[PDB]
This record gives sequence, structure tokens and C-alpha cells, in this order.
Amino acid sequence: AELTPEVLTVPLNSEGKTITLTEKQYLEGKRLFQYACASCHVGGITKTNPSLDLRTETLALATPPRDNIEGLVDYMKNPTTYDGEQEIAEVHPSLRSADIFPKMRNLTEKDLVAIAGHILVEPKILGDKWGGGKVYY
Amino acid sequence: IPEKLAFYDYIGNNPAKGGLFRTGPMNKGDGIAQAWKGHAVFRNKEGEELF
Amino acid sequence: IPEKLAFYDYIGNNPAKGGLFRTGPMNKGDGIAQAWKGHAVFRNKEGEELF
Amino acid sequence: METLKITVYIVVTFFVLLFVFGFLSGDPARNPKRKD
Amino acid sequence: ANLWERFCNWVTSTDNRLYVGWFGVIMIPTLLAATICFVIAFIAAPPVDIDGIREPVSGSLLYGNNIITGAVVPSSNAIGLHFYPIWEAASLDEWLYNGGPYQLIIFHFLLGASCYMGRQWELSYRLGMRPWICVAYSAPLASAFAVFLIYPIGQGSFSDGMPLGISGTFNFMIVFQAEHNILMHPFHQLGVAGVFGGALFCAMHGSLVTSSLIRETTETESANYGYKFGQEEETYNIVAAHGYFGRLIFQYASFNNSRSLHFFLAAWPVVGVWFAALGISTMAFNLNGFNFNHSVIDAKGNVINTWADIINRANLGMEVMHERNAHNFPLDLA
Amino acid sequence: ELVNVVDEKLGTAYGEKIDLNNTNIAAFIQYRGLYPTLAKLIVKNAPYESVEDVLNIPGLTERQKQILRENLEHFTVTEVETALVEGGDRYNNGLYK
Amino acid sequence: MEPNPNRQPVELNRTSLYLGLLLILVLALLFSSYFFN
Amino acid sequence: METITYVFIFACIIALFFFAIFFREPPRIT
Amino acid sequence: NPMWRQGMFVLPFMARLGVTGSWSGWSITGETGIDPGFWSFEGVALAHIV
Amino acid sequence: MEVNQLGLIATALFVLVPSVFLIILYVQTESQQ
Amino acid sequence: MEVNQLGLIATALFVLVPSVFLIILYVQTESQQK
Amino acid sequence: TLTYDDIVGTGLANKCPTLDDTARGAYPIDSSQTYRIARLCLQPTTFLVKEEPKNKRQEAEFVPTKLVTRETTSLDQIQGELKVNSDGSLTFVEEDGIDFQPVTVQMAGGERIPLLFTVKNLVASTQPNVTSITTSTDFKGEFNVPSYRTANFLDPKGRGLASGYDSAIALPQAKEEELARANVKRFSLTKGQISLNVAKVDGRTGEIAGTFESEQLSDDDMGAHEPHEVKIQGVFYASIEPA
Ligand code: CLA
Ligand code: CLA
Ligand code: CLA
Ligand SMILES: CC(C)=CCC/C(C)=C/CC/C(C)=C/CC/C(C)=C/CC/C(C)=C/CC/C(C)=C/CC/C(C)=C/CC/C(C)=C/CC/C(C)=C/CC1=CC(=O)C(C)=C(C)C1=O
Ligand SMILES: CCCCCCCCCCCCCCCC(=O)OC[C@H](CO[C@@H]1O[C@H](CS(=O)(=O)O)[C@@H](O)[C@H](O)[C@H]1O)OC(=O)CCCCCCCCCCCCCCC
Ligand code: HEC
Ligand SMILES: CCCCCCCCCCCCO[C@@H]1O[C@H](CO)[C@@H](O[C@H]2O[C@H](CO)[C@@H](O)[C@H](O)[C@H]2O)[C@H](O)[C@H]1O
Ligand SMILES: CCCCCCCS[C@@H]1O[C@H](CO)[C@@H](O)[C@H](O)[C@H]1O
Ligand SMILES: CCCCCCCS[C@@H]1O[C@H](CO)[C@@H](O)[C@H](O)[C@H]1O
Ligand code: OEX
Ligand SMILES: [Ca+2]
Ligand SMILES: [Cl-]
Ligand SMILES: [Cl-]
Repeated sequence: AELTPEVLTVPLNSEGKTITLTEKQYLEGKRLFQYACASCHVGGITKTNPSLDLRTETLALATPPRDNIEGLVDYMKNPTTYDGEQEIAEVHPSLRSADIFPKMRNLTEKDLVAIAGHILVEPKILGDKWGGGKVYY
Repeated sequence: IPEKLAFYDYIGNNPAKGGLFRTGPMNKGDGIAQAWKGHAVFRNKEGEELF
Repeated sequence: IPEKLAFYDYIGNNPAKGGLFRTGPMNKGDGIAQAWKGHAVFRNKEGEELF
Repeated sequence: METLKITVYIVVTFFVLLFVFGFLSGDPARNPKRKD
Repeated sequence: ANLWERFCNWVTSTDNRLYVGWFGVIMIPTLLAATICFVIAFIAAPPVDIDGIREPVSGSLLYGNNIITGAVVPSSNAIGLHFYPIWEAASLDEWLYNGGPYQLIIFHFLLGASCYMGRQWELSYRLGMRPWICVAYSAPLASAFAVFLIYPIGQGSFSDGMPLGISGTFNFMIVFQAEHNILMHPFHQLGVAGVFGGALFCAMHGSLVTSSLIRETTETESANYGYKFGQEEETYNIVAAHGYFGRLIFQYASFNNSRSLHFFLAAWPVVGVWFAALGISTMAFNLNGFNFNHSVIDAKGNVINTWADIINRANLGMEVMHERNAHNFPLDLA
Repeated sequence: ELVNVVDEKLGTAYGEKIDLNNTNIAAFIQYRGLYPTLAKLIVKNAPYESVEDVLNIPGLTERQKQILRENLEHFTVTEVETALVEGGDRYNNGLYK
Repeated sequence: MEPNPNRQPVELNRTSLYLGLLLILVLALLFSSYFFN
Repeated sequence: METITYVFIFACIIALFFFAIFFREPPRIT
Repeated sequence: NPMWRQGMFVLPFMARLGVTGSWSGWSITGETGIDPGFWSFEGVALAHIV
Repeated sequence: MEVNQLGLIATALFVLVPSVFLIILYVQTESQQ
Repeated sequence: MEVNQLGLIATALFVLVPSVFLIILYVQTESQQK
Repeated sequence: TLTYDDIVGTGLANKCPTLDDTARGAYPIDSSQTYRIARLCLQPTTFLVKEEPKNKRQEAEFVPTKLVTRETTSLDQIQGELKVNSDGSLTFVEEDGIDFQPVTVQMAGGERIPLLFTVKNLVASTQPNVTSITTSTDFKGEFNVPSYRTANFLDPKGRGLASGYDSAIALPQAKEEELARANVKRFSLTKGQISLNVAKVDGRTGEIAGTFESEQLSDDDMGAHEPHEVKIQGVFYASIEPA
């Protein structure tokens, strides 16, 4: 098995436009996800709120939908609760809250696209292990 | 009648009713006493008290 | 199916299910076998056979 | 419990004082060879 | 002579059947208190709420244990590292419920054993010996400190100290693996090399000396009668011993200097056991065994399991089951 | 007299749908738009005599009522089971991942 | 310690062993039924 | 009965420690 | 269910001379919440073993 | 038969304890000079 | 506790038989002409 | 007026606030206003357990017990609506608070009796015509006593109600009928009763204090055995406010 362009092709938006990420993009995404996110989301779960994971099916049912690059990038700028009702930047890492979450301070649009792409590619590789928690280790 | 008084008026508590090799507590024979059943009065058809 | 054949197909007769200090006959554990209950077939609400 | 506490404190102090004054009582000289 | 001087003379006397000594003055009462409380508690103590969840665990014989399952159970998690002597309890009943015996026992034992080690220094000085037998004993002493004191301190509770019982010891070991992956820790690995190596060199040395005893007895007598306590001459031929072992491996792998040999016998198990003790004492502050979980990944990103990942599955079973009513939140953080 | 009431419950609509009177709050994540805002209101305002009484929670917005109607087909109600609702268990039932 | 001059050797001859074993074994044969009861 | 058994064996062991230490065969240089 | 129904042989000798309570809080005459001091049945047993 | 379960240990020690007392005494008599 | 009813006799004989063997041997060694 | 650091470890944190002997006034009830209990505190001083004698005949008595779980027994920070009823009685309806404590006490002879000491869902009412709360006011009410352990709790063999094994797995071929009461866990829910006797009132502040007596069942260990009857006596404190 290989990490192919096919594996690396993920939804850019809800209309089904796709983007084919480069390998450098994938690897940058993994690295940035570790840097900024893995302390709470290692392996696709959420340590401080285990009810919400980063599985693609879960992201799809978020409001607004988060199962695409643009949805994920938007989440990273302005995160909301799962129903879209409350903005949660004060307690969740975002560009809007980089003053209080300093690891978000230097992230570029290309960086967010990369983290988003890691989040969407990882389950294509790992399957139910992604967002599965210890049962799947 | 106190339960305690009735229980003394029972042969299971008489120390001359044992056996040399019937070992252990009195409770092992007739059992652990729980309650007085009450005083039994026997009568025949004529209703005469019998003992 | 002979009851004797069914009985072989039962783990209580497998010699790798015991214990070093579980002493005595096999009958001391699961019991003295009396009768085959018959072959159990499990089905779900759809009627599919399950194992 | 108060009486128990005081008793144990006294006991412990007694032994601890034995240990300390004991080892202060010319301990280096209690060996079979050089005594100064 | 003064009353005090006569007493000091008696305390430090080389002619007492058991040496007393100044360390002995603390050792004797503390060990006796630990021992007496241990034996009464192991026989008769009621169940103890070790995990502070009102779920008392029975450790004593009279409350349904045998030698293997019985224990003096650790003090309550509600207590933590708080000092819980008898007089801090409202009654002996409360003290027993909360695991007071365990604290009394361990603290007297650790003091009394520390003084045992001092006593070994002390008698060696009184007898004109060299002083370092106490240094060899510091290895098992340090290990007792690791499990009864340093581990509880690091984890914030005596409820996590090793129980004083055989099955309770196994419980401690299994939970420790789940929480520290101790098997994968190089100091525990050094501990094992120390005790397996200690046992190997014990058998080796015994067999080599026994192999080379000088003939001093007839066939119908135990060879042990060929040695008389206090004889000046050596009772075996170390040259013959060396001649055998040097050829068994190669000449340079063998000791013919008995002093170097006996030093090695001391140092190998003692150093290994110091490292075992330091394993427990540093896993106490959660610097844990090597973690190679999902370390090996294929070209696509699939995890290719190794034996480390199989270990991890066993550790998970231990983790999710232990103290099954104690955790309300998702991480076991102590 | 001896039955496990939680297993029994599994044989009712509780075992098929989100039971507005019993089910732990995290179940509302299975459908778009229910968690956390409507989930909190639903648990807070239980029990319901019928699924459609969920539309009557005081202070629901008009959009909330519409989201609720869209999800009635995934809801049920059964008798409140003490074992499932005591202990704050509808808000945290001791299960994480 | 100086030796105690009151010490004496003890003996049980073979006949005594046999008589004694017979007493014990026959007492056991007699009393065992009552012990099992 | 089990408890008695375990305590009995234990007690015998402590008794043995006493005799082994205080009534040992004394070491003698010859 | 008094002591003499239960095969008790030494208990009545302790009781005869005034030891009637346990450290665990009961007394031979059926009381609760008593404090016997040291000289309970258990204290007497321990004294004899010492 | 529902016998007393202590009958076996009572019988076994009744035999063994005095028998072994006797055997000990006999054997050390034989071993005397 | 519902322990095995042979555990008492097994433990007793386990202790007694070999201990008696050693006692026999020790006493007849002591009684040998010294 | 003390800080945490003045209090920590003294035992005082398990004690309800008290009122001075001078607090024998009257707290006016304005039938037009809405009211709340902003703080109810209950501090048990005695746990009694009813004995279970061998023949029903002779009334069984409540006997004193020894607390083994330390100063962890008080209920506090409890609040709720204080209604004024048509007849001028007041009804306290408990909404929330630290309204339960597990407690273990010990009978003479050692038997341990765990209980969930609680006023959960208390509804308690005074006499009619309480124009002012005074040292003559009483509250009498009922409350719920859920199972001491909740549904996830697993026994030492791993059996439970909402989780766990449903059989004695160490006895794989044992007949199951004789173990049904241990194997099939059940969740109790029973009623308790409490009376609060007001002994002190500060008419100015709206604080009241007094003694209480409640009666409730102890732990049944998820249906494994019969519960015991418990009587808890202690002191209480409440602060009343316009809502
Ligand atoms: C004065 C002595 C004495 C007395 C009156 C008692 C009385 C009692 N005991 Mg205690 N007891 C004693 C000493 C005594 N005990 C001793 C020394 C011990 C340690 C062994 C015990 C340990 C003990 C236990 C562990 C228990 C009792 C129990 C009891 C009760 C039942 C007794 C029973 O069943 O006897 C049965 C008596 C017999 C079967 C008679 C034995 C006759 C012997 C075997 C005859 C031997 C003949 C000999 C071999 C012939 C030699 C012939 C040769 C010269 C030629 C009773 C209250 C029981 C009780 O209920 O406890 C609560 C119980 O469980 N006792
Ligand atoms: C080859 C030997 C052998 C084997 C394989 C069997 C097999 C069997 N026997 Mg038979 N038996 C034997 C020899 C054997 N027996 C002998 C010699 C006797 C006379 C004592 C018997 C008398 C006997 C009876 C009376 C009964 C059996 C029964 C049985 C069955 C159950 C066995 C059991 O529960 O074991 C349990 C085994 C153990 C608990 C293992 C013992 C381990 C020992 C104690 C370890 C000792 C360790 C040592 C001290 C360490 C030293 C250390 C030191 C060097 C440092 C089984 C079919 C039972 C049955 O069902 O009959 C119908 C039954 O009632 N047997
Ligand atoms: C400090 C010493 C002391 C004290 C206060 C006790 C106290 C007790 N013992 Mg213990 N005991 C002791 C030492 C003591 N004992 C010693 C040293 C032994 C070993 C021999 C024992 C062996 C023992 C046994 C075997 C038993 C007790 C029991 C008891 C209890 C009942 C006592 C009783 O009925 O006596 C009754 C005593 C007598 C009736 C004395 C008879 C006196 C005779 C007739 C004297 C005749 C000679 C004299 C010189 C005649 C001339 C006198 C002159 C005035 C004219 C009581 C709690 C009983 C118990 O409950 O155990 C748990 C029990 O069974 N004790
Ligand atoms: C079919 C065909 C082809 C056949 C041909 C066969 C043939 C003829 C071959 C010949 C050619 C040939 C030799 C080939 C070699 C092939 C080969 C390399 C095979 C592998 C062999 C191999 C890996 C062997 C392992 C060797 C090994 C691990 C040895 C142990 C070394 C070791 C760790 C020792 C412990 C270290 C150490 C210093 C220990 C001392 C501690 C100790 C024992 C103290 C006790 C002690 C010591 C004393 O000293 C004396 C005095 C006394 C008192 C005493 O207490
Ligand atoms: C990056 C590179 C940098 C590397 C630096 C690494 C730092 C590590 C420090 C290591 C150096 C220390 C060496 C000390 C030598 C010594 O002990 O001398 C003391 C004696 C003297 O040797 C004896 O020598 C004697 C002469 S004399 O004493 O030396 O004068 C002679 O008489 C005798 O025959 C001979 O046997 O040495 C011996 O007795 C030989 C025994 C073999 C080695 C024993 C020591 C280690 C054992 C412990 C291992 C524990 C680990 C296992 C855990 C389970
Ligand atoms: C802990 C302090 C966190 C860190 C660091 C990051 N996230 Fe997070 N995340 C956290 C929580 C508690 C939640 C749930 C918040 C809520 O109330 O809803 C989340 C949620 C998300 C989601 C939504 C998942 C869904 O299924 O809808 C996403 C997509 C997400 N987080 C992404 C994300 C990224 C990319 C992060 C690094 C830049 C990151 N999170 C950090 C807790 C924490
Ligand atoms: C489980 C039941 C156990 C029952 C155990 C019974 C214990 C029996 C103890 C008997 C001990 C006999 O004690 C033994 O007596 C003999 C003589 O008889 C002594 O022997 C002494 O006299 C003999 C004979 O003149 C000399 O040869 C010998 O050199 C001298 O030591 C032993 O030194 C002593 O150990
Ligand atoms: C070796 C055991 C030492 C323990 C002693 C505990 C003493 S405790 C003491 O005992 C007295 C007995 O008369 C009572 O009067 C007193 O009220 C009680 O508190
Ligand atoms: C040397 C004796 C020391 C052992 C004392 C044991 C505690 S005392 C013991 O406690 C039990 C439970 O509280 C009671 O049931 C029992 O009746 C009582 O004797
Ligand atoms: O206490 Mn004994 O054990 Ca050390 O982790 Mn946390 O806490 Mn409990 O859990 Mn896992
Ligand atoms: Ca009043
Ligand atoms: Cl555990
Ligand atoms: Cl937790």
C-alpha cells in the first residue's frame, strides 16, 4: 500500500469539489496537527470532551458541515459548538483566539489547509482507529 | 410470660439429656432457638383440658 | 445423533479445562451428566440462524 | 486518644534521646583498635 | 562507673548474644510494634476501604482469607498522604475501616529497617571489620522504601503503596505494569539482570567451590565434616576451581583472585537491585517505560504491530479493569 | 421478581431510538443540529408523555421547533427508569471512548 | 554452662514399643467409631 | 479450622526461630 | 441464644467475675454501645497470652 | 454415611502422636552404645 | 468458607510425617555414644 | 468570620452554621412576595439503626452506632422554592445542592451499615397560618432515597446493573437459580421522612436553625440483602430570602 494521490484527494467544500493534497502538504499537516492539536485530539478523539471526535462521518453532521477543507479551516478560525449555535474561541484554539492560544499565532492559510487535510486523510488510512480511542489501539 | 422463662421450661435445655459423643453446642442438636411458639392447650371433643 | 457423540462435543470433557488443585472426578465440577438437552439453534427476529 | 498520643510522644522522645546521647557518649572510642 | 556509662557499655557490648547498639535502641521497639500489629491485623483486621470509595476489601484470615489472598490492606485513598495515627481517628473502629494498621506498620518497619542497616555498620565497627555489609543491605532496603514510601508520595496516596500480602503484591505489580509499562523500563530490566545474574552467580560460585573441596572425609561421611569452623587453611583448591572454569569458558573469563571474585558477587546483584529500586522510585514520578506503541508504520500509514503493541493490548486490559468503581473521568492521572 | 431493568429496556423502543425520558445526552450527537443546545433543553425538561411534547419546551426558538420536527422520527418515549436517570447519569453515564 | 548432673538416659525396649503400639492401635480401633459417630 | 491451621503453622515457625537462635549447636573453634 | 446454648466454656467464667463486655461494643446481657475499658473478653484473652 | 468430619483427623492424630512418641524413644534406645 | 474437607488432614499429615522423620533421626543421633 | 485556611482540617467544614441564644425572633411572611431557601444545611449528630430481633412481637428498638467514615456526613448548599400556600403554610421544594452523603456506621459487634443519608427531592411543609416563621414553626416532609450505589457500580466479581457480567463467571456450570438475587442487580428507590423543629430565628436576617430527625432505609447492595431502618438526628440551618 502507498499514500497515493487518490488517498490524498479530499473534499474542499460541500458541493463535492475536491483538492488533491501533495505529500509535503500531508506531512506538513501531520506535523502541524501534532504541534497545535494532538495534546487534545491524538488519534482523532477529544480528551477534554470525548463525546465529539474527528471522524469524517461526525464532521459531516456538524453544523455547519465540517467534513471538508473549507469547513475545517473555518472551524480553525471561528470554532463553534456541534450545532453551530455558540462560538467557542474563548475555550478552543483558533486564529480568532491566538492571543490566548499562542500556538495559533503564526499559522497561515496554507497551514490551516494542511491541518484540515490531515484530519480528512487520516481515517482513509487508519479506518475506525481514527476517533476510535483505546479500544482500537 | 417472658420468652426467657418459657425456654427454661424445655427439656432441650436440661443438661441430663446429652450423649458422650454428641459433640458441640446445644444448638447443633435441636437447633438455634428463634421464638416461643406459645403455650399449647390440648382439648378433647367434650372440650375438657388435657395435659 | 447418539447422545454419546453429542457429549464428546462438549468442553466439560476437554482435559485442558481443569485446575491443579481442583481435585477428584469431572462429575464433581459440572455435575453427573443426565441427558442431552438437544441441539440449540439460535435465530434473530429476521429468522436468520446464528451461531 | 489524647492519652494515647501523649504516651506515644513520651515513648518516642525517650528512645530518640537514648539514640542521640548514646552516640554522643564517646562512640568513636568504642572499637577494638585505636581509641583516639 | 556512672549508671549512664554502664548502660552505654551494655548497649554497645560486643558480648550480647544479639547485638543491641544505638541503632538497635530505635530498631528494637519499632520492629516489635510493626511485627505485633502486622500479625494481629493479618489474623483479625476487618475490611479496609483502600480506594476511598466505601468498598472495603477483606485482608484478614478471620474475614475469609487464606495465606495467599490475605494482606494488611493500604490506607484509604480519602486519606491520601495524610498522616493517620491511631489518635487521629474517632475510634479504633474508624481507624480499622480506613486502613490505619497499614500506616502504623509501614512507618515503624521502614524506621526499624533503616536502623537495621545502621546496626550492621555499628557492629562491624565494634568488631574491627570493614564497614560495607550495610551498603549491600541498602539495595533491598531501598526497594522496600520505593514500594511503601516513594511510590505513594509520587502518586499522592498510601492507597497506592504495596499491600502487605502475597496476592496484594501481585495486584500492585499488575497495576504498575498497566500504569508505567515497567517491563519496558531499562532500570527494571537491570533489576532482572541483577536478580537472574545474582541467582546464576550464586549457583556458579557454590558449584565451583563444592567441585574443588579437598578430600578430608570417607565415602560414608558428609564432605561438610572435612571443614572445621575457624581452621586456618582454605578448604578447597581455588587453582583447580579456576582451571576448570577457565577452560569452561576461556582462561581470562575466570577469577583466580578470590577477593575480586567476592567483590563481583557483591556488586552484581547489589547494583542491579539499586537500579530496580530506582525504577520504582522514578516511575513514582511517572517517567515510564519505553513506549513503542504504533512506532512501526507502512508506506501508506497503516500501523504494523510489533510485540510492543501486543504488550500494549495486555496493559489496556489491566488498565480498564483495575479499581473498576474508582474513576469518573477518562484519564487515570495518578 | 428478579429482572435486570436496563436489559429489559433494551427490548423496548429505548433500544431503537433516542428515548427522550431516559437516554444519556451524548446520544443526541447522532443527528444534525441536536447537540448541545437542544440536547440540554430536552434532558432538562423531561419526562414527555409523547415524543411530540418535546415541541412544547418553554422558550424554544422557531428554528429549534423545526429542527425538532425533523428529528421526531428518531425519538421515542418510554416510562422513566430510575436506574438510567439517577446519579446525573443522563449528563454523564460513565462512558467515554 | 557446667553440665547438669541430674540428666539420665531414657529407654524404650522393643517389647515396650510393640506393647505400646498395640495399645494405641487397639484403642484407636475401639474409639474410632465414636469419633466418626 | 483453616484459620487455626494457618496460625498454628505460623506459630510453630516462630517457635523454631527461637530454638534455632538460642538453642543452636554452638560454633566452636577446635 | 445465650452462651450456654453455644458450647461456651470459658466465657461464663469471665462473666462470673465481672468481665461481661466486648471491645466491639456489646455486652453479655444484650447491651449496645458499652465501653468495657481494657478488661473486655478480648483484653482478658490477650493478658493470658502475654 | 453422614459421619463427623473431624472423625478422620481425630483418629489419625490419636494413632500418630503417641505411636511416633514411642518410635522416637525406641530408635534412640537402639542407637545408644 | 467452604474449604475442602480433606485440606485439614492433608496439611496435618504433610507437616507431621516428615517432621517426625527428622525428629526420630535427630534424637537417635544425640543418644549415640559421644 | 473565617477563611478556608482558618478552617482546613479542623472539622469545622462539616458543621452547619449556628445562631446565638438571642435569635428568638420572627421572620415575617409577606403572602404577596415570592421566597426561597438560599441555604439549607443538615448536620447529623446521631445515627440510630433499628435492630432486627428474631420474633416480630417485642418492638424492635433503634440503637446507637459508631460512625466509621469520619467528618463527611453533612448535607449543605441546598436551595429551593419556599411557597406560601392558600392556608398560610409554607412548602419547601428542594431544587439542588449537596443533598446526600454516603455514610457507614457500625453496630455493636461490628456489623457495618452503609446508607445514603439524603434529603433528595425533599418537599416539606409547615403548619397552616405561618404569618411569621418563629421558634414554634416546624417542617414535615418526605424525600426520595435512591439506591446507595448507582447503576454502573460493579460488584467484586464484576456483576452490575447497567454494566458488568450477568452471571457468576467463576462458577461456569453452577445452577443459576440459587444465585439469582446476587446475579441480577436491582435499583432501589424508597421514601424517607423528616421533621425540622425550628429552635432559633433571626427575624432581621431570615436565618433559622434547629434540630431535625429523619427516617430512611440503608443500603440494600443493589438488591442483594434487606435494608435496615435508620433514624438520623442532628441540627440544621437555613437562610430564607425574597426570591
Ligand atoms: C475440662 C475440660 C473441658 C470441658 C468440660 C470442655 C467443654 C466444652 N468444650 Mg472445650 N476444650 C478443652 C477442654 C474442655 N472443654 C481443651 C483442653 C480444648 C483444646 C483441645 C478444648 C477445645 C474445644 C473446641 C475447639 C470446642 C470445644 C467445645 C466444648 C463444648 C462441647 C464439648 C464436647 O463436645 O465434648 C466432647 C467430649 C468427648 C467426645 C469425650 C472425649 C473422651 C476421650 C476421647 C476419652 C479418651 C480415652 C482414653 C484414650 C483411654 C485410655 C485408656 C488407657 C488408660 C488404658 C463444651 C462446652 C466445642 C464448642 O461448642 O465450642 C464453642 C468446640 O467447638 N472445646
Ligand atoms: C501417577 C500418579 C497418579 C495419577 C495421575 C492419579 C490420578 C487420579 N486419581 Mg489417583 N492416586 C495415586 C496416584 C495417581 N492418581 C496414589 C499414589 C494414591 C494413593 C495416595 C492415589 C489415590 C487416589 C484417591 C483416594 C483418589 C484419586 C483420584 C484420582 C483422580 C483425581 C486426581 C486429583 O484430584 O489430583 C489432585 C492432585 C494434586 C492436588 C497435586 C498434588 C501436588 C503435590 C501436593 C505437590 C507437592 C509439592 C512438593 C511438596 C514440593 C517439594 C519441594 C522441595 C523438593 C524443595 C485422577 C483420575 C480421585 C478420584 O476421583 O477417584 C475416583 C480420588 O478420590 N486417587
Ligand atoms: C494475675 C493473675 C490472674 C488473673 C487476675 C486471672 C483472671 C482470670 N482467669 Mg487466668 N490464669 C492465670 C492468672 C490470672 N488469671 C495463671 C497464672 C494461669 C495458669 C495456671 C491462669 C489460667 C486460667 C485458666 C485455665 C482459666 C483462667 C480463667 C480466668 C478468669 C476466671 C477466673 C476464675 O474463675 O478463677 C477460679 C479460681 C479459683 C476458684 C481458685 C481456687 C483456689 C483453690 C481452692 C486454692 C487451694 C489452695 C490454697 C493454698 C488453700 C488455702 C487457702 C487459705 C485462704 C485457707 C479470670 C478472667 C478462666 C477463663 O475464663 O479463661 C479465659 C479459665 O478457664 N485462667
Ligand atoms: C558439525 C561441526 C561443523 C562440528 C565442528 C565442531 C568444532 C570442533 C568446532 C571448533 C571450532 C570452534 C571453536 C568454533 C566456535 C564456534 C562458536 C563461536 C560457537 C558459539 C559458542 C558460544 C556463543 C558460546 C557462548 C559463550 C558464553 C556466553 C560464555 C559465558 C560468558 C559469560 C557471560 C560469563 C560470565 C561473566 C563472568 C566474568 C563470570 C564470572 C562470575 C562467576 C561464574 C563467578 C563464580 C566463580 C568463578 C571462578 O572463576 C572461580 C575460581 C570460583 C571459585 C567461582 O565461584
Ligand atoms: C565513552 C567511554 C568512557 C567510558 C567510561 C564509563 C564509566 C563507567 C565506569 C566503569 C569503570 C569502573 C571500573 C572499576 C573496576 C573495579 O571495580 O575494580 C575493583 C576490582 C579490581 O580488579 C582487580 O584488579 C586488581 C588490582 S587493582 O585493585 O586494580 O589494583 C587485581 O588484584 C585483581 O586480580 C583484578 O581482578 O575489580 C574486580 O573485582 C573485577 C570484577 C569485574 C567488574 C566488577 C565491577 C562492576 C560489576 C557491577 C556491574 C553492574 C551492572 C549489572 C547490573 C545487573
Ligand atoms: C484541548 C484544549 C483542545 C485542543 C488543543 C484542540 N481542541 Fe479541537 N476540540 C476540543 C474540544 C473540547 C472540542 C469540542 C468543543 C465543543 O464544545 O463542541 C473540540 C472540537 C473540535 C472540532 C469539532 C469536531 C466535530 O466533530 O465537530 C474540530 C474539527 C477540532 N476541534 C479541530 C481542532 C484542531 C484542528 C485543533 C488544532 C489546531 C484543535 N482542535 C485543538 C479541544 C481541543
Ligand atoms: C508429634 C509428637 C512428638 C513427640 C516428640 C517426643 C520427643 C521425645 C524426646 C526424647 C529425647 C531423648 O533425649 C535424649 O536422651 C538421650 C539418652 O536417652 C541422650 O543421650 C545421652 O545419653 C546417651 C546414653 O547413655 C549417650 O550415648 C549420649 O552420648 C548422651 O548424649 C540424648 O542426648 C538426648 O537427646
Ligand atoms: C498491651 C495493651 C495496652 C492497651 C491498654 C489500653 C488501656 S485503655 C483504658 O483501660 C482501662 C482498664 O481498666 C479503662 O478503665 C479505661 O477507661 C480505658 O480507656
Ligand atoms: C488479642 C485479641 C485481639 C483481637 C480483637 C478482635 C477485635 S474484637 C472482636 O471484634 C468483632 C467485630 O467488631 C466482634 O464480632 C467480636 O465479637 C469481638 O470479639
Ligand atoms: O488508586 Mn490504586 O491505582 Ca494509581 O492509577 Mn489511578 O490511582 Mn488508582 O487508579 Mn490507576
Ligand atoms: Ca421549636
Ligand atoms: Cl485493582
Ligand atoms: Cl476519576
